[PDB]
Amino acid sequence: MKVRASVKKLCRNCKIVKRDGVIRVICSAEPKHKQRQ
Amino acid sequence: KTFTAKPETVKRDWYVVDATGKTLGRLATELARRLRGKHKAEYTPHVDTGDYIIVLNADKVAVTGNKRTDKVYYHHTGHIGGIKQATFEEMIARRPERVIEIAVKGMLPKGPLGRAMFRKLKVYAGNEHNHAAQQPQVLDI
Amino acid sequence: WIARINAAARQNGISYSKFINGLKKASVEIDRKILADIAVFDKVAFTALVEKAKAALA
Amino acid sequence: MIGLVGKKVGMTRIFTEDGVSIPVTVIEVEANRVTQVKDLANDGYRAIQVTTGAKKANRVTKPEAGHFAKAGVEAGRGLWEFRLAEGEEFTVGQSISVELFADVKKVDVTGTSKGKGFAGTVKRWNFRTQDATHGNSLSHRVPGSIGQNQTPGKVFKGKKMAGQMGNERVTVQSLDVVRVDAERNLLLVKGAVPGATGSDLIVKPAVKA
Amino acid sequence: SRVAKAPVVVPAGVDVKINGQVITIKGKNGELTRTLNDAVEVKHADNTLTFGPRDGYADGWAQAGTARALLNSMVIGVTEGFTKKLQLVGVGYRAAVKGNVINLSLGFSHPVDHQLPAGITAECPTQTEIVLKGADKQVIGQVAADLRAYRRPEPYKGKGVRYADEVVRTKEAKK
RNA sequence: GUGAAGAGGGAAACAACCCAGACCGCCAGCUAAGGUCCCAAAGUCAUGGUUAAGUGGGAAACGAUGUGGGAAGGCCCAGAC
RNA sequence: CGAUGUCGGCUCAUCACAUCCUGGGGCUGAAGUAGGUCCCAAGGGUAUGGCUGUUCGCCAUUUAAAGUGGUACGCGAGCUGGGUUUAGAACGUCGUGAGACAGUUCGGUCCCUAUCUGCCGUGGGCGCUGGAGAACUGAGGGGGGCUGCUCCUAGUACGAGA
RNA sequence: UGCUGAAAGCAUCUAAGCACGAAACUUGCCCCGAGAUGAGUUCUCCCUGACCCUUUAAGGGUCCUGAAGGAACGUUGAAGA
Ligand SMILES: [Mg+2]
Ligand SMILES: [Mg+2]
Ligand SMILES: [Mg+2]
Ligand SMILES: [Mg+2]
Ligand SMILES: [Mg+2]
Ligand SMILES: [Mg+2]
Ligand SMILES: [Mg+2]
Ligand SMILES: [Mg+2]
Ligand SMILES: [Mg+2]
Ligand SMILES: [Mg+2]
Ligand SMILES: [Mg+2]
Ligand SMILES: [Mg+2]
Ligand SMILES: [Mg+2]
Ligand SMILES: [Mg+2]
Ligand SMILES: [Mg+2]
Ligand SMILES: [Mg+2]
Ligand SMILES: [Mg+2]
Ligand SMILES: [Mg+2]
Ligand SMILES: [Mg+2]
Ligand SMILES: [Mg+2]
Ligand SMILES: [Mg+2]
Ligand SMILES: [Mg+2]
Ligand SMILES: [Mg+2]
Ligand SMILES: [Mg+2]
Ligand SMILES: [Mg+2]
Ligand SMILES: [Mg+2]
Ligand SMILES: [Mg+2]
Ligand SMILES: [Mg+2]
Ligand SMILES: [Mg+2]
Ligand SMILES: [Mg+2]
Ligand SMILES: [Mg+2]
Ligand SMILES: [Mg+2]
Ligand SMILES: [Mg+2]
Ligand SMILES: [Mg+2]
Ligand SMILES: [Mg+2]
Ligand SMILES: [Mg+2]
Ligand SMILES: [Mg+2]
Ligand SMILES: [Mg+2]
Ligand SMILES: [Mg+2]
Ligand SMILES: [Mg+2]
Ligand SMILES: [Mg+2]
Ligand SMILES: [Mg+2]
Ligand SMILES: [Mg+2]
Ligand SMILES: [Mg+2]
Ligand SMILES: [Zn+2]
Repeated sequence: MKVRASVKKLCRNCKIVKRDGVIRVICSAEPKHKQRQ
Repeated sequence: KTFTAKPETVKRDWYVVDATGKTLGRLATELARRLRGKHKAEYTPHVDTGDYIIVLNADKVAVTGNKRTDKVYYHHTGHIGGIKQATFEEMIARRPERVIEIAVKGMLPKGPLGRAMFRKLKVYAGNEHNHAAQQPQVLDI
Repeated sequence: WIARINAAARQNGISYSKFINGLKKASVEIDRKILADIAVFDKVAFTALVEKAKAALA
Repeated sequence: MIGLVGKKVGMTRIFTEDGVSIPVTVIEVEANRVTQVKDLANDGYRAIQVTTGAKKANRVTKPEAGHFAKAGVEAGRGLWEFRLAEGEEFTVGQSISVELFADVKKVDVTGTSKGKGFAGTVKRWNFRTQDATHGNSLSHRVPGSIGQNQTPGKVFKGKKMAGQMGNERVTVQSLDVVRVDAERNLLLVKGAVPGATGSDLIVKPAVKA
Repeated sequence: SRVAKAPVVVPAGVDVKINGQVITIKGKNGELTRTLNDAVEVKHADNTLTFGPRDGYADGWAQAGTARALLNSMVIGVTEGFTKKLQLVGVGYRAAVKGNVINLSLGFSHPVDHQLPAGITAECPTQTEIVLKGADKQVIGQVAADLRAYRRPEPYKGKGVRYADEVVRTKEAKK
C-alpha cells in the first residue's frame, strides 16, 4: 500500500482504476503492486 | 409625503404550501419575500407588511447533487471545547423544521423587525395542523 | 419608489425592464414618485398603464 | 422499573457466617401508593406518580387535599414520579408493597447531597495548594492563574472556581442489597448512599447492573 | 454496449411477470424482484426482452448492459440453479449444518455459530466440504464470501478458509 | 497618475486600486465603475455549448481509460479486437 | 519610548495533529513471538529523583507512554527573585589614569481594596394576558470515556528445535 | 476487504444497487434543565355584589366584599456570607 502522487504500472498485469475520487493501481498476483493515489 | 402603511390598518393572510419535490434555494427565497411582504403593492420597508405561510410536509424537501450528505451544519455554543456539527441527512431525520426555518432565517433581514418577521413562520413538517380554523388558501409555487 | 412600482408590476403580471421599456415606447415623462403614487390607490388606471405597455409591445 | 421512595435513618453492619463485615445502611420504605397514572393520550407519556409518608391536616393545603381526596389516600408528604415501559397493568387505588425489590440483586439509589456551603478552590475541584513558605507571600490557597494573555484575553466558559459544594441530586449505582424487612419496612443496601440522614431518596432497580 | 445490444432469452414453463420494473419470474427455483432505475425501455417478444436507453438520458448505456446481464442472471437462476462451492482447509477445522445453521470450529475459543438467509439451502456431503445453493446470484455470492472470509488462507501454509477453485500465493520465509 | 491638501457609488470593511473633481437648495430624469435569486435596487430574461468536481469560492513538480472539439495515419466482411 | 515587567520554576489550562501510548485495516526481505514502514484515527492518559540559575542535557529508576508545537518563547493588578540588571567589593586581563570586560564569583525593597468586559456561585421585579399551590415533557447544554497484570482456551496452533 | 456488473462483449468495491467496518460521530450512562419570547404540557382548590359618571366601554370613583394563597413576625435546623 504505497501512497504517491506519481503512480505507474510495473508488470504486465497492472490495472489502473478510479474508485471514489482516487486513482488506484492494483494487480492480480502481487501484494507489493497494490497502491493508492 | 408618500403613504406609510400603519400596522393597525394592514391585514394578514393564511396560505398553505406542500413543498414536496421543491428545491431549497428556489423555495426559501419565495417564502422569504412573502413574509417580507413585497408582492403586495402596499409594501413599506420600516413597517411590517408580512403574510402567514404554512409549509406542509417539510421532510420531503430535496436538493440535487450529492448534498443530502455534503451539506454541513456548523454551530458553536460558548464552552470552549464545544463546537459541534451535524450533517444534512441527520438534521432531516432528526428535526425537519430547522431545515426550513434557518433557510428563511438566512434570507430574511436581521434585527428586531427581523425576529418580528420570523415570528410568523408557522412552519411544520407533518400533514395536518391546527390553523385550518383560520381558513387558509392552498398556494401553489 | 421603485419598490412599490415593481410590486404592482408583479401584481398585474409583468416585469420591470419590459414595463419601463414600454413606457419609453409611449414616450411618457412621468417619474417614479407619481408612477408609484398611481399604484398606491388607483389600481385600474395603473392596470390601464400596463395594458398600454402590453399593447405597445404586443 | 417502578421505583420507590425511602428515608435513610442510620448506618450499621451485617456480619456473616464467616466474619465478613459488610457495610450496610437502612432506608425505611413504607408501602407507597399510586396517586396519578398518566399515559400518552392523557398527558403525553406513560408514567406513575406516587407519595408516601405523613403530613398534618392543618398544613396540607386546599390544592393538595383536593388531589388527595380525588384518589382516596392518606395525607402523605411528597410527590414523586417514575417513568415506565410497556407490558404493565395498573390502577390508582392499589398501594405498592415493599417487596418489589425481593428478587432484584443490584439496585440504584439517587438522592440529594450534603450541604458543604460556599466551598473553596482547594476543596471542591482538588487544586493542589502552593508553597506555605520559602518566600511566598499571601498566595497559599488561591487558584493561581486562570487565562492566557490578550488572545483570548478573557476567562473561558467551563472554568472551575469557588462556589456551592454539592447540595444537588446525585446517583450511586449497581449497589448490593442483602435483606428486606416485611416486619418493620426496611431496605438494607451495602455502602454509603447519598445525603445526610433525615432525607428522602429515590431507589430503583439498577439501569444496567 | 455490445451486451446492451445483444438481448436476453427466456424459455417457457414459468410465471413471467414483467410489470415494467418489477420483473418477478416465478418458476422452478424461485422468484426475484428488483425495482430497476428508469434509464431503459424494455418490451417482451415472448422469448426476448429488448434492451435500450430511454430517450433523453445522458449516460443511457449505463443501465443498458447491466440490467441486461442481471436479467440474464435472474431467469437462469430461476431456470437451472446456482452455487459457488467452498472448501474448508485445515486439521481441527470442521463445519456442521442443520438446515439453516453453520457451526464452524475455526480456531477460536468460541465456535463460529453463524446463521443463514432465506434463499440458502446448504449441505455438507463431507465434514469439511460445504455447498450452499440458491437462485439469487448476487446474494449467494456475497453470503458465500461472508461465510468464508473469517480467515483468508495465510500465504505460507495454505491453512485457512478458501474457495474450492481459487488461487493462493505460496510464500517463502528466507533463512 | 492618484494620495498628502479631496467629499462621493463599486473592491464586505480598506489614505494610495478602477469610476470620478461635490459652491447652496429639490420627495426631478439619463448613465459611468460596478450590479440585477432574496437579504440590499434592478433579468429564476431568450437561444446556446462545456462542467458533475461547491470546481466557481487559494498554489507548484508530476500523474491518469474523467471529459468536449479539431487534424492525420495504420487494421478490417483479404472479420480488424 | 508622556514605559506595553523580560528567562526558568510553582498554580491552573485550552486548542492544534506532522499521533508517544491505546483503537481498526493493507505491505514486508511478516512462520509464531516481537518488529520494520507509511494510511485512517486527537475521545482519553502522559515519572518521581541527583547535578547545576537553567528549558534542554547527562545519569540512577519505573511505566502502556514518559509526544511535538502556538497561546506577549500562556500566566509577577496570581506567587517566587536564584539567573541577566542599579548603588558596594575583589581576581584575571586592558588602559598611564578615570574605569570598562554574554569572564567570574559574595551581598543585594517585586507596589493595587475591581469601575467595566469576562467566569463560577447565590438572588429580588416583571412577563409568560383570569390569580395562586405543586409535580413534569424536554430543543439545547454540560461533566464521563483511561490502562496494567495474573489465571482459563493451552503449553493448542505455528515451529526442526528454542 | 467485499458481492453483482457494464462503460471497454473480457478483469473492474462503483457508474445503478447491495454487505462489513474503531476509544473519534449521534446515541446509550449521568447532572443543572420552559426568561425554549418557538415562553409549554399537566390533574387539582377559590371568587356567580349594587351602582351611578363620559373615558359610550379593554375607561375613573363610594359601599358590604379582602376567599384560594403568599409575604411579614417568633422557635430554629445534618439548609446557610
Ligand atoms: Mg469506500
Ligand atoms: Mg472535540
Ligand atoms: Mg444588514
Ligand atoms: Mg450543609
Ligand atoms: Mg508542591
Ligand atoms: Mg511581605
Ligand atoms: Mg503566610
Ligand atoms: Mg506628484
Ligand atoms: Mg503634513
Ligand atoms: Mg475619497
Ligand atoms: Mg469611498
Ligand atoms: Mg480585500
Ligand atoms: Mg461602504
Ligand atoms: Mg464642483
Ligand atoms: Mg459597464
Ligand atoms: Mg429586490
Ligand atoms: Mg438562463
Ligand atoms: Mg493544480
Ligand atoms: Mg486474436
Ligand atoms: Mg500612556
Ligand atoms: Mg518599552
Ligand atoms: Mg494523519
Ligand atoms: Mg506497521
Ligand atoms: Mg479531543
Ligand atoms: Mg489530548
Ligand atoms: Mg464518543
Ligand atoms: Mg524536585
Ligand atoms: Mg545539589
Ligand atoms: Mg529534567
Ligand atoms: Mg513563542
Ligand atoms: Mg513563538
Ligand atoms: Mg513554550
Ligand atoms: Mg513568557
Ligand atoms: Mg499578569
Ligand atoms: Mg513567570
Ligand atoms: Mg540577585
Ligand atoms: Mg464592587
Ligand atoms: Mg462585582
Ligand atoms: Mg427567582
Ligand atoms: Mg454530547
Ligand atoms: Mg466483468
Ligand atoms: Mg470485479
Ligand atoms: Mg475503553
Ligand atoms: Mg460506544
Ligand atoms: Zn503486480
